[PDB]
Amino acid sequence: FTLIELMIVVAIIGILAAIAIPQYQNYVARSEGASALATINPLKTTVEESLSRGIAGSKIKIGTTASTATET
Amino acid sequence: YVGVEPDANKLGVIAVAIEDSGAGDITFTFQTGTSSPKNATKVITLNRTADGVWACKSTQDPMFTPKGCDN
Repeated sequence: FTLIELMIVVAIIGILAAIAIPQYQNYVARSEGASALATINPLKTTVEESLSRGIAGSKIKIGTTASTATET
Repeated sequence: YVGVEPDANKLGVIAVAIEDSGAGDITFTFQTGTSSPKNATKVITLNRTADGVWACKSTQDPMFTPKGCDN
């Protein structure tokens, strides 16, 4: 092992560092907003259809309970 | 008998109330739970006078009122 060998390794370590890391939280925030909008968008169909069929607005709830003829 | 049940149309019930003099009306009252909120509890009345004149009166919104029925 020579000192030139180790100094070249140190220089290449420094060069391999310093790689600029761009902003990434904006991408995550935008994806979260898109996911939320895509999650709550189909619920417009449920509310509108239930209101069209006469189901009371107070009877339109959120859950996995089996919807009856009066509750959705 | 008219041949249909009062609740034959699920939107609302139908009531026929004709007096002996010939005056009467035929009403269609939308029922809550089976009709849209805009039309709920609204009545479409086919009033008949003792002289045999038929008229249609509706309590719905003017935009939703069908043609030929006054609002």
